Amino acid sequence: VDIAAVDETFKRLQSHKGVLGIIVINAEGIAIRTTFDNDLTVQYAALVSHFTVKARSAVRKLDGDNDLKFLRIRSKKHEIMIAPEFERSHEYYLVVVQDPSRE
Amino acid sequence: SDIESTLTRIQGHKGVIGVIIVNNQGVPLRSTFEHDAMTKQYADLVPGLADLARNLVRDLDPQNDLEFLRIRSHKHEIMVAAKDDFVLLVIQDP
Amino acid sequence: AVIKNADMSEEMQADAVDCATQALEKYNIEKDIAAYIKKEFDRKHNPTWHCIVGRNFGSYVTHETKHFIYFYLGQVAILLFK
Amino acid sequence: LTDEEMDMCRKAFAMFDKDGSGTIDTKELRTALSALGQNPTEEDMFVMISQVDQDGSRCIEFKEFVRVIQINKQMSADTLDAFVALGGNLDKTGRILVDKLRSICEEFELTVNVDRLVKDADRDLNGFLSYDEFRALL
Amino acid sequence: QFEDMEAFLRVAKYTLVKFTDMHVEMKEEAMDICITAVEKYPNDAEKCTQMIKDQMDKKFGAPWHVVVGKGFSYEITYEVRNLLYIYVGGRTAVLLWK
Amino acid sequence: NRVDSNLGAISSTLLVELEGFVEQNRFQKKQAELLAIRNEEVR
Amino acid sequence: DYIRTVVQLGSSVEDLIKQNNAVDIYQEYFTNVTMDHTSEAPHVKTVTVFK
Repeated sequence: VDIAAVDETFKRLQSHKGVLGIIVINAEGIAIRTTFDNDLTVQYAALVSHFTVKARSAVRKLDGDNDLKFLRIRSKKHEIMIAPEFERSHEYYLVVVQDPSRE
Repeated sequence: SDIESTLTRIQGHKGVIGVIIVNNQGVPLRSTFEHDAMTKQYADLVPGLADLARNLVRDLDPQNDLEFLRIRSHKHEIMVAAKDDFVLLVIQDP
Repeated sequence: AVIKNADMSEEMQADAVDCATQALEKYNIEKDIAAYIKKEFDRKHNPTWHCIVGRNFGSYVTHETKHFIYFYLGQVAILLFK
Repeated sequence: LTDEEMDMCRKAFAMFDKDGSGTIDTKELRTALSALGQNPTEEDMFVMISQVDQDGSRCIEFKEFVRVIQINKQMSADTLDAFVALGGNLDKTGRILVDKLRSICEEFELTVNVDRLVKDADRDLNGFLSYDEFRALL
Repeated sequence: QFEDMEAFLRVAKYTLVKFTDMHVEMKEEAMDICITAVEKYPNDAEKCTQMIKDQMDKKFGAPWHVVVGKGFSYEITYEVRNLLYIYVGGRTAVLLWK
Repeated sequence: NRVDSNLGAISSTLLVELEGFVEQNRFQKKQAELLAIRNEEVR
Repeated sequence: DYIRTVVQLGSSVEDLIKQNNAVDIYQEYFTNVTMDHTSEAPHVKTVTVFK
C-alpha cells in the first residue's frame, strides 16, 4: 500500500544528516502528517502558509509566465526548506527543517 | 578596490542577469541593467519578502535571526541577502 | 471564508468578508491589516469599531446588538465590533 | 527623538535623583535649586511638580523628564547660528552696515586686519551682502 | 547572555508595562489583578478575561475590553487615561482598554 | 615625537574650562605658560 | 493524488538536502581566531632631551 511508500519517504528524507523535521501542510494551513509536537506544528503551518502565498504572488506578479517550485529560508540554526507544487485538487507545500551542524 | 571587483566578477558568470543593492526604505543604488523599468520592480517587491521571512524565522525562538534567502522559480533563482543596512539581490538562472 | 461566531445582519456580513479579504490579499504585515479593516469600514457605516488580527489570542469584550464578528481565514484570525 | 539627547537626559536625570530612588522627590529637587541659589516656598514647588507629575506619583521620572525636555526643546540646527550671525540682526533685509563690522573688529582688539573680505565677498557688487551670498561667505 | 528559551524563562518573571496611561493606584491595582488572573489560569485564557473585565465592570467602568494572548495585533479607539499594555511571564501579553 | 607630539597636543588643549568667571581668567593664565613652554622646545 | 504529490516532492527535496550536505556554502573561514603573530622589534624613542 502506498501509505507505506509515503512513510518510507519520511524515513528516506529523515535518514539524512541533520534533518530535524519533516511536515506536510495543505492550502488551508492545517498540518496532515507531523514530526513535531502540536504547537510548533500549528505555528509552522500558519506562518509558512502565509509566507509562501505572499512569495508566490510576488513571483507571479514579477513575471507572468514564471512560477516557483522551491523556497529556502535560512537561519543561523536551521535552514527551513519549503517546496510547494501549486496545482488544482492538490497543492501541498511540504516543509523540511534541517541543518548540517548536528551529529 | 574590492567591492567593485567582486561586482564585476559576479556579473560575468554563466547565468547572472542582474545584481541590485537597495537601501532600507528603497532607493536602488548601484543596479546593473541597461534600462530601469524593472529595477524598481525588484526594489519595491523583494524586501517585503525578506523582512516577512525574518518575521517567520525569528518568531519561533527569538535568539534566532535570518541571514539569506533563495527563491527558485522555473526560470530564475532570486537570491536575497537581507540584513540591517540594506537588501541585496542577485538574479540567476542555472 | 470561515466564521465561528457572529450576531449581525448578513447583508453587511458580506461587507465584512469582502472588506477583510482584499485587505489580507493586499498588505504584507498584520498591523496595517487591523488598520484597514477598521478604517475602511469606519468610513462606510458607523463611527466606532475595534478590530484584532493575529493567532492564539484571548479576549472578553462587551458585545453590540448587531455588531460583533469573529472571522477565521487561513489560520489567521480577525475580530471586529462596535 | 535623537540618540545623544538620551545620553544627556540620562546624565541629568542622574544629577537630579542623586540618592538613587529612581523617582524625583521634592527634596532632591530643592537640593538642585539650592545649589543654583534658589530657595522658593513649599507651595509653588508643589504646583510645579503637580503640572509635571502625570502619574499621580508626586514624583517625576524619566518618561516625564524627557516629556518636558521634548516639549520645551522641539516646540521652541544650523539656520539660527549662521542666520543670527550678523544678518539675523537685520531680519530679512539683506543690507548689513559696515559700521557693525568695524565695531566688531574694534572691540576684540585684533592686531592686523584689512576688511578686503567684504570687498571680495561682494556678490551683488554694490557694497553689501544679502543672506544667500552671506552663507556663501561662511 | 543566556543560551536558550529556558534560562530566559528563568529570568523573565517580571511584569513590565509596555505602555500605559493610568494613575499610579490605577496602575498597581490593574497590574496586580492581571498577574493574579494569568497565574490563576495559564491553560484556558478565556475565563482569565472573564475575571479581569467583570471585576473592572462592577468596580471601575461600565464599558471595558480585555485581550490576552500569545501573538497578535490590534488597532483600537480608546478614551484617554484608561489604557494598559503589559508583558506577563516573558511571553503572554495583555491589552486592556475602556 | 619632539616636533609632533608637542604640535598635536598644543593643538589639543582647551583654554576656557567649566563674576566668578574671573577664575577662568586665572585658569587662562596657567595653560598660557603651557603653550609657551611647549613652543620653546619645538623652537 | 495526494500520495503521488508527496512522493514527487520527497524526491525533489531529497536532492536538495543532499545539495546542502555536499559542501557547506555558508561557512566563513577564520570566523574567530584571536591568536595573532606580529612584529615586535625594540623601539627607542627620545621623548625629550633634558637640556
